[PDB]
Amino acid sequence: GSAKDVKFGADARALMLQGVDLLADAVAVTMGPKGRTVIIEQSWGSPKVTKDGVTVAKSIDLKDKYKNIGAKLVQDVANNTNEEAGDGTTTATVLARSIAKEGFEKISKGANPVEIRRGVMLAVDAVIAELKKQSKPVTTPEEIAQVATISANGDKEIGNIISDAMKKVGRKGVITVKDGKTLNDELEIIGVAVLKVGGTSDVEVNEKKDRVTDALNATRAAVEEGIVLGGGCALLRCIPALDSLTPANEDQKIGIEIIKRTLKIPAMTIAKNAGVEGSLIVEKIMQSSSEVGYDAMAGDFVNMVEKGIIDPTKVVRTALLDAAGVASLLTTAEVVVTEIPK
Amino acid sequence: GSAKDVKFGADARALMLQGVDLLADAVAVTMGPKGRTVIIEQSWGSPKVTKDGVTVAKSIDLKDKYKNIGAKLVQDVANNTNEEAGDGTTTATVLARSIAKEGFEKISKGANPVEIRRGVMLAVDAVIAELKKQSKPVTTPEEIAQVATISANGDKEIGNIISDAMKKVGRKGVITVKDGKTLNDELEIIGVAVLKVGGTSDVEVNEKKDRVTDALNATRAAVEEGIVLGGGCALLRCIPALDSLTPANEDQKIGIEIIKRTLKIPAMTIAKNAGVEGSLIVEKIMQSSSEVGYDAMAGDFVNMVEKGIIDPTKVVRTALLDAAGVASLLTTAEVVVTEIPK
Amino acid sequence: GSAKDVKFGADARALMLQGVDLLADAVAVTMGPKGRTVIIEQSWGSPKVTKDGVTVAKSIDLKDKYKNIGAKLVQDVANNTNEEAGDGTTTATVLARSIAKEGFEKISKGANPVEIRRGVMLAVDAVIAELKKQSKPVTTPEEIAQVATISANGDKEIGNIISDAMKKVGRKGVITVKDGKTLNDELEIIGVAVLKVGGTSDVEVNEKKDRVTDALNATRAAVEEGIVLGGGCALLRCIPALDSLTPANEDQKIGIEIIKRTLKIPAMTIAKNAGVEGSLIVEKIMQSSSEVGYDAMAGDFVNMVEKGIIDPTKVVRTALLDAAGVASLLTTAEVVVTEIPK
Amino acid sequence: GSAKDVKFGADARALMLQGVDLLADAVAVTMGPKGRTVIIEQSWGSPKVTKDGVTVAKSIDLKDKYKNIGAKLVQDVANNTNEEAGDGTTTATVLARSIAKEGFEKISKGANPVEIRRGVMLAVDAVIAELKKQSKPVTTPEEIAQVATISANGDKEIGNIISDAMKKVGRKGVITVKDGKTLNDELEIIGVAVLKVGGTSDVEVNEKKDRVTDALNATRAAVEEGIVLGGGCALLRCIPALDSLTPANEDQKIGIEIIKRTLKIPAMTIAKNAGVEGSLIVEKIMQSSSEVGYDAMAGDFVNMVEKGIIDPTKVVRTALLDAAGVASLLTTAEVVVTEIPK
Amino acid sequence: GSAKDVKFGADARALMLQGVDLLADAVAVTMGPKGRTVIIEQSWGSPKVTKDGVTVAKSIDLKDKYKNIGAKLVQDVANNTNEEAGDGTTTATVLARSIAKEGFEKISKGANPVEIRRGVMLAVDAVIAELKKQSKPVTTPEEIAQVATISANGDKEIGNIISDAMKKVGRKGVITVKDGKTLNDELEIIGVAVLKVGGTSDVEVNEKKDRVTDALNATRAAVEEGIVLGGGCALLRCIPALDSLTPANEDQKIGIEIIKRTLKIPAMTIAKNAGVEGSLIVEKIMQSSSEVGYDAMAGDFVNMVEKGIIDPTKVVRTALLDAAGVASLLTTAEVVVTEIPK
Ligand SMILES: Nc1ncnc2c1ncn2[C@@H]1O[C@H](COP(=O)(O)OP(=O)(O)OP(=O)(O)O)[C@@H](O)[C@H]1O
Ligand SMILES: Nc1ncnc2c1ncn2[C@@H]1O[C@H](COP(=O)(O)OP(=O)(O)OP(=O)(O)O)[C@@H](O)[C@H]1O
Ligand SMILES: Nc1ncnc2c1ncn2[C@@H]1O[C@H](COP(=O)(O)OP(=O)(O)OP(=O)(O)O)[C@@H](O)[C@H]1O
Ligand SMILES: Nc1ncnc2c1ncn2[C@@H]1O[C@H](COP(=O)(O)OP(=O)(O)OP(=O)(O)O)[C@@H](O)[C@H]1O
Ligand SMILES: Nc1ncnc2c1ncn2[C@@H]1O[C@H](COP(=O)(O)OP(=O)(O)OP(=O)(O)O)[C@@H](O)[C@H]1O
Ligand SMILES: [K+]
Ligand SMILES: [K+]
Ligand SMILES: [K+]
Ligand SMILES: [K+]
Ligand SMILES: [K+]
Ligand SMILES: [Mg+2]
Ligand SMILES: [Mg+2]
Ligand SMILES: [Mg+2]
Ligand SMILES: [Mg+2]
Ligand SMILES: [Mg+2]
Repeated sequence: GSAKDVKFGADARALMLQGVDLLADAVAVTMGPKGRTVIIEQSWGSPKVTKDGVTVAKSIDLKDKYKNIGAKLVQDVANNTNEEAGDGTTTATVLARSIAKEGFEKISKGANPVEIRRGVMLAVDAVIAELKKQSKPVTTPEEIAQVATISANGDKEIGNIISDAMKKVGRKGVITVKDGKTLNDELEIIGVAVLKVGGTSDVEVNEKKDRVTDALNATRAAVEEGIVLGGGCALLRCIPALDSLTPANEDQKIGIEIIKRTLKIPAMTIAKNAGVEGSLIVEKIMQSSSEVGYDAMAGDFVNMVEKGIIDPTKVVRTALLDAAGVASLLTTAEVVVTEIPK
Repeated sequence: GSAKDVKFGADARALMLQGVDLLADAVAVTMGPKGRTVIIEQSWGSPKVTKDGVTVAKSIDLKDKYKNIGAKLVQDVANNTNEEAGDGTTTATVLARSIAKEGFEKISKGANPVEIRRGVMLAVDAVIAELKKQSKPVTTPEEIAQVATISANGDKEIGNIISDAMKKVGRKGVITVKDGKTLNDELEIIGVAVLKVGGTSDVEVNEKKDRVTDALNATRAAVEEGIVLGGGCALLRCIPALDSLTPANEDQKIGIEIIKRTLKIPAMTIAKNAGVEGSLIVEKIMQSSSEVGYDAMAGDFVNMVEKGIIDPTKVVRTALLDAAGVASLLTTAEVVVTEIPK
Repeated sequence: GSAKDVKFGADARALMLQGVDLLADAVAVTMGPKGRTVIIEQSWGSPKVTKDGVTVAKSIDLKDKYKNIGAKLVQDVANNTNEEAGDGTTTATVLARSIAKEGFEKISKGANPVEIRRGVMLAVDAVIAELKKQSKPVTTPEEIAQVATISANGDKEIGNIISDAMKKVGRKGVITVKDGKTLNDELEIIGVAVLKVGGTSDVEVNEKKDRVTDALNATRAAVEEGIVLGGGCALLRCIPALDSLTPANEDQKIGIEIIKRTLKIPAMTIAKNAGVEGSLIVEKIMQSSSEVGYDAMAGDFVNMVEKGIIDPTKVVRTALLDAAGVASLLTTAEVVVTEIPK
Repeated sequence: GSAKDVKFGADARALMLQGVDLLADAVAVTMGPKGRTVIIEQSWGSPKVTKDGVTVAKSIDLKDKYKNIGAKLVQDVANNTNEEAGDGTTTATVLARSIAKEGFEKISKGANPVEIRRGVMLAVDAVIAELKKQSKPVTTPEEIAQVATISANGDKEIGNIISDAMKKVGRKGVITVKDGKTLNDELEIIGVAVLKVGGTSDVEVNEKKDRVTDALNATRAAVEEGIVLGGGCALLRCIPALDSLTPANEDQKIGIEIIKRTLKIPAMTIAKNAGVEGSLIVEKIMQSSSEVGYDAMAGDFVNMVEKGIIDPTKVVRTALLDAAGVASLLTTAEVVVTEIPK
Repeated sequence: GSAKDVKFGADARALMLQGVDLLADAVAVTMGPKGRTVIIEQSWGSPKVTKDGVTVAKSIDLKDKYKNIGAKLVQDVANNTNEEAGDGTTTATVLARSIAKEGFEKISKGANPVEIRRGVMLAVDAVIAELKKQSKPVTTPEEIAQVATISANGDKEIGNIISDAMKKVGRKGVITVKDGKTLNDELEIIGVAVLKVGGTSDVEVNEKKDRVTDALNATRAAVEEGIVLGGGCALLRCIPALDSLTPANEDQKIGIEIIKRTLKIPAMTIAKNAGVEGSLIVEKIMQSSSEVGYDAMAGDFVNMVEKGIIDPTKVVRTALLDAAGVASLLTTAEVVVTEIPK
C-alpha cells in the first residue's frame, strides 16, 4: 500500500530515455581499441578501474526513479549479455540504447508498438541468420591468438599466453584466472591451466584480470561457434539481408527500418571513439568490398581477416539479440508507475 | 482510535472519481490488440513490463485517501474478475469506471441511489441472461486455437501450442506454465502438459508468461461454458434487449439507462486504442447485422466468427457482473470517512 | 540500489586532480633533509608527529568523492611503496602526482590514453633497467652507516647503532626496534638484536621509532640489492636513456616525455623544500659530472658517493614503478561514477 | 567600485561556450529551406514568429554572466552580418560557433591563440579571394528572381514580385517594402518601388516582412557583387584553396585546419535541418562534380546553378568574415572578469 | 563615523596579498608575445576583449575589503605607469607584486620596514642610474619601426605604418588614432596624421587601437629618452650594479636583496607565458653574452638588439619606479582598518 506516481505517454518515454542515454554514454565511452576507462567509487576502500562495459552499467543508479527504470533495463541487457557470452556488453548496451531511442522517436497515435516490436524481432532473426551464414570456423592457433589479442584491448602478451594455455590443455580444457603477486604474467599447469596476472598495484591487476577474462570468454566463444569480421563490420555486411525482407504491414516496416538503422551503431561508436567522424567511416565500410573494414587502432582501411581484427559469432549474436529483446519491449511502453520517494 | 476527516456528497464523490479515473485510464491503455504496456518499478530488482489489467490495477496507490478509496474499489473489481475467470480484467475496470461515472452523474436530491442500484442489478441480470442465450458451444480445436490466439494479443504460435497441448493432454486435463531458459517456446508432456515459455530476458519471459496464462484461462473458460462474439460485440448485441425491460419507478429507469450507455464502453475503448474514434465504429457496428463487427487489428469490418475473433462467455459475464456489483454500490455513497494522514 | 552521480571528462579529471594535488603537497612538504613534519590528530588521545610519507597519505581523507578518488589512489601508491620497500613513500607520491598531472594535461580528443600508458610502461622499464645497471653493491659497514644516516634524516647516532647492530648480528640477521624506557637509545642482543628508542615523551619516541624503522628498511634494501646516487640524482642520471628510445606512435612519445619530465621531480622537490629554486639546482646537476649532485643539507654541489649521500636501488625502483603503474592508469579516465552523499 | 568575479582558463572557456552553443543552436534550427520558426514572447502584446537569424540571436539572453558573454559576442557577430549584408545571419552564427568550438578545443600550455587567430585570418583571406575568383556576375532578371526566391524560403511569389519591381524600376533603383493590409501582395510605384505584404494577422505579416526584406537585401547584394553556388556549396568548393597554404609555424596550421573543418558547417546544417545526416551529404558534395550540390527540398544531388539555388557572393563572404573575425578573437580569451549578480 | 574593522599583522598581510596576487596573475597572463587576451564584461553592451594590463587592472574590484586594498594599490601602480609612460603596465604590475611578496615574507619582530623601504629605494635609484647609463639613442627610422612592432604584439604592418607616419610628420610630430570603417587601417595627413584603425567589429578595432596606442607611447618614450634591451633583459643586466652597494644597516641589505631578486620577474613571466619554464631561461640569459636575450616568439636565444626586440628606456625605468614606490611602502604596513560591509 505504498503511494505511486503515474506518468503517461511522451513524458514517461522521455524520462526513460534520459536515463538510458546517460548510462549508454557512460558505457559507450569504454568501447573500441581507442576507448577509455571508467573509475568507480568503492565504499570499502580503493576505487576500481574498469574498461569492462557491464561493470560500468551495473555500477550506475539514478536518483530519479523514472530514469532509474531505463537505467536498470539497460543494466539487465548488459547483464544478460555477460551471462550468455562474457564479452560485447558495450555493443549490446549501445544497440539497446539506439533501438529504444529509434522506437521512442517513431511513436504516435496511429503506430502500434507491439507490431513494431514484432518487426524488430523478425529483422533480428533475419540478421542473425545472415550472421551465421557469413561466419567461418577456427582452425589455427594463430586465429586463437588473434581473438585473444583483439578481445584484450590489443595485448599481444595476453593473447600469446592464452593461445599457449589452449595448446597445452586442449581447446576444451579448464582454464581459470587469478591475481599473481609478481610484476608479470606467468602460466603454470599442475592438466588444468591457471593464469597468474602480475601488476604493480591491485587496481592495475584487477583491470588486467578483467581484460584477460574477456579474452578467455571470447576465445571460448570462438572455438564454440566461430568468428566473423571484427570492428563492427559483421553487422555492416549483414545489413543487406534486411533489404530482402517484405514486411506484413506498416509497423513491421518501421521495425525493420529501425533495426537497419541501428545495425551501424557499433561501427559508428568504434570510429567515434577514435577521434574521427563515425558516419563517413560507416559509409566507406559499406562502399568497400565484403572483406575490407576500418582499422580503428591504426586509423586506416585494411583487410580485417588478414590483420586479425575478428570477433566471435557468439558475442555479436548474443549482444544484438539481448539488446533487441529488451529495447523493443521498452518501446511498447505507454504508462510508467514508480514509487514516490520517501 | 485516530482522527478522521469526513466529506459530504458531491465533493467526496468527485474526489473518489478522480482516483477511479486515474486507475481506469492507466489500465485501459492496455486494452485491445493495439494496446500498449505499463512499466511498473519493482523495489527488489528489474522493472516489469505487462499487458494485464489486474496487475496494473493492483500496482497503483495514491497519497490522497479519498481517491485511494475508489482506486481500491476498482482494484477489487479487477482482482475479483481475475480470480473468477482469469481474463478480462481490463474490461471489468473500464466497465466499473463507466458505471461509477454514470451513477455519480445521475444523482439528484430526489433520486434514490439504492433503487438505482436495484435497477442496475436487474439490467445486469437481464444482459447476463441474453449473453447466455447468444452463447455458442466449443466443438472444434480450431475454435480453441482461435480463442488462445485472441486472448494472447494476436500471437499465432502461443495459440497453436495451446491447441496442441489441448489436443494431447485432453480438454479437461491439467496444464502448468514454467519459464524456460531457451529462446523458443517448448511443449512437453511427462501425462501433465507443461509449457516452457522462452525469451531473452526476465521481462520478456514474464510478459509472455502473463499472455500464455491469460490464453490458458480463456480457453478453459471457453471449454467450460462456451464462446460469444469478440471485440466487445457480445454486450453490444445484448444492448437492444434492455428496451424490452420496464422499470418499476424512475430510479430503475435511470439504472437501466446507465447499463445501456455502459455496455458500449469496451468497443469504444478497443477502437480508441487503435487510434480511431470509438463512437462512429460502435454506431456502424449497431447498424450492421448481428454477426458483423470491427476488427481492430486490420482496421476494417469483418464477420467476427469467420475471422476467428471470438471470446469466452464466462469472461464477459463475470467481468460485467462484478464491475456492476461494485461500481453501483460505490454510486450509493454520500458521506465518506477517511483517516487523517500520519 | 544506491544512486550515483556521473561526471564526464575534463571536469571529473580536474576534480580528481585537486585532491591529488592536496594530498601530494601535504606529503611533499616532508621529504628532504630540510623537510618539515605533519601533525595528525588522534581521536583516542595524544596527537602524532610524523615525517613519513605513507602515514601522512593514509591519515588524509577528503569530503568530496571526486577528490577522494585521487586521494585514495595516491594513498595506494604510498602504501604499496611502503609495503614493498619500506622507504621512499614521499618520492612515490610526488612521482604519482607528476605523472597524473602531466597525463591529464595531455588528454585530447585525438589522443589515445591507453597507448600513452603503454609508452609510460616502456619508459619506466628502460629507466629501471638503467637504474639496475648503475647499482653498486655494499661491501663495508661504512656504507651501511651512510645509508642508515641518510634514511634517518642525518642522525649519526642512529646510523652508528644500526651499523654496529648489523656487525654484531650479521648483515642478514634479525633486528627489531621497540621503545626504550631510558632517555637514550641502547642496543641489546640476546641472538636477535633489539633496539630501544629513548625520549621524554610518546611523540618523540614514536617519531624516532618511525625514522629508525625507515633506516632499517633502507639499509636492508641496500644490503639486498645495492645503492645508487642519493638526492634524486639517480633518476637525473637515468634521464639520458630515455632520449635513445624510438617509440612507434605519438601517444608513446607523449608517455615517454611524461616519464622524462617526471624523473626531475624528486630532486626538484628536495631542492624546493630546502628553500632554494629547484629547477636551477636540477639543471646544474645535469650539467655537472656523473658523480656530482646537490647536498641539500649543506647547500653545496658535492661528490655524492664520497659525502655518503646514498639511497637503495630497490627503494627508488619500487617507488618509480608503483607511481607509474597507478598514476598512468589514473591518466586514462574519462567517465567517473561516485556515490551521492546520503 | 563594483565587486567583480574572475575565472581562469578552461572553466570559463566551457562556461561561455555553453552560451555560444545555446544561441547558435537556437539560430541554427531555422537554417535552410526546411528550417522552422522561433517564437519570441513580447512584453507589449502578441509574441512574434520569426525565421530570422539575427532576430533570434538578439532575443537570446542568459542569467549566467559567463554564458551571457559568449551569447553577446555571437549576437555581435549576427548584428554585424545583418548591418553589412542583411542576410546570412544564420550562416555567420553557425560558422562563428564552429570556429569558437574548434579554437577552444585546441588550446594547450604551449599553444598560442593569437597566432592561431592570425592563421584563421590567413585562411579567411584565402577563402575570400577564391570566392572572388569563382564569382559570376548577374546578367539576367531570372537570376535575381531566383536569388530572391531562394532567400525567401522558396517563396516563388515573393521572388516574382521583387523581380517585377526590379524590372520596372531598375537594377540600381530604390525599392522599399511597407506593411500590407490585405490578403495578397501588391507592388506599386508612386520612382520608388513599394511592396505591400498580403497577410491575415500581425505575426504572419511580420514573418513575411522578414522574408521579403531578406530577399530584397539578397537581390541588392547579388547585383552589387555577383552570385556563386548556393546551399553552402561555395565554401565546399573553396576548401581546396587552403591546401596550397604554407603556414609560418604550427599555430597557422592549426588555424588553417580550424577554417577547413568550419567550411563544411553550413551545408552540414542545411542537411541536418532536412532530417538527414549532414556529414555524408557534405562528403558526397565534395566527392561529386564541382557544378553539382545538394538540394534540401528534393533531397537529391542536382546542378545548383541550373536549378536556381545560388547565393550572393557578398552575403557569404561577409558572413564568413564577420563570424571568423570575432570567433577567433573569442578563442584568444584566457581570463574572464564578470560582475557579481546583486 | 561608521563602524570599522581592524586587523593586526600577518593575517591582514596575507588577506591583502591574496587580492594582490589575484590581480597580478590576471594582469600577467597577458604579458609576453605569447600572452593571451582577457574578456571583461560590459554592462552597457558588447563585452570587451583586451590584451592591455592597465585595463584589466582597473576593471577588477574584490568583495573582500582587505584584498581590495592591495588590489587598489597595484591598480595605482598600473595607473601611474600608464599616466607617466603609457606602456609597460604589466611589467610594473609584476615588479610591484614581487616586491610586495618579498617584503611580506622578510619581516620580523626586530626588522625595520622603514629601513627596508629605504634600502629598496637605494636599490631602485642605483638600478635606474644603471639603466640610464646603459641606454642607446634612437638614430634610425628602422629602429622606430622595430620598437613600434615589438610594442604592438609583434605586428609588422602597424609598426611599419607608425614608422611611415613619424617619417612624414616628423619624429616629434603629433599622431592621433581613431577607429576606421573599412577592414584595413590607413594613414592620412591633412600636418597632423590621423591613423584610421581598420577592423571587422567593435572589439577588434578597440583592441587594435589599444595596441597602436601602446606602440605610439613606446615610440615617443624611445625618441625622448632612448632604448634598452627588451624582454626584461636590461633589468637582468643591471643586477651587477646592485652588488657594489654596501648597505648602512641590515634592513637596507634586506631591501637590496628584495630588489635584486625582483629584477628577474618580467623575464620569468615572459618565459612562463611562452609555454616554457622561466627560472632556467633567465639563468641562461644571465650566463650568456651581454647582448644575448631570449626571443620568446621563436623560442631560442639571439642577439636581441639585432633581431629588433627592443624596449624604451623611459618605459622600463618609469614602470620599475612606479612599482617600487608603491610596493615598498605597502610592505611597511602593519595594521589595516576597513569599513564594515553593509
Ligand atoms: N584495432 C581495432 N580496429 C577495429 N575494431 C577493433 C579493434 N580492436 C578491437 N576492435 C573491435 O572493437 C570491439 C571491442 O570493444 P570493447 O572491447 O571496448 O567492448 P566489447 O567487445 O563490446 O565488450 P566489453 O565492454 O565487455 O569489453 C570489438 O567489436 C572488436 O572487434
Ligand atoms: N484483433 C482483435 N480485434 C478486435 N477486438 C479484439 C481483437 N483481439 C482481441 N479483441 C478483444 O479485445 C479484448 C481483449 O482485451 P485485452 O487483451 O487487452 O485484455 P482483456 O481481455 O480485457 O483482459 P486481460 O487484461 O486480463 O488480458 C476482448 O474483448 C477481445 O474480444
Ligand atoms: N642529506 C641529504 N642530502 C641530499 N639528499 C638527501 C639527503 N637526505 C636524504 N636525501 C634524499 O631525499 C630522499 C629521501 O627523502 P626522505 O628521507 O625525507 O623520505 P622518503 O625516502 O621519500 O620516504 P619516507 O618519508 O616514507 O621515509 C632521497 O631521494 C634521498 O636521496
Ligand atoms: N532549397 C535549397 N536548397 C539548398 N540550399 C538552400 C535552399 N534554400 C536555401 N538554401 C541555403 O540556405 C541558406 C539560407 O538560409 P536561411 O534562409 O535560413 O537564412 P540565412 O541566409 O542564413 O540568413 P537569415 O537567417 O538572417 O535570414 C543559404 O546558404 C542558401 O544557399
Ligand atoms: N618577441 C618578444 N621577445 C621577447 N620579449 C618580448 C617580445 N615581445 C615583447 N617582449 C617583452 O614583453 C614585454 C611587453 O609585454 P606587453 O606588450 O604584453 O605589455 P607591457 O609592456 O607589460 O605593457 P602594456 O600592457 O602597457 O603594453 C616587454 O618587457 C617586452 O620587452
Ligand atoms: K568495454
Ligand atoms: K489486457
Ligand atoms: K621523510
Ligand atoms: K535561418
Ligand atoms: K599587456
Ligand atoms: Mg570489449
Ligand atoms: Mg484479457
Ligand atoms: Mg624517507
Ligand atoms: Mg537568410
Ligand atoms: Mg606593449
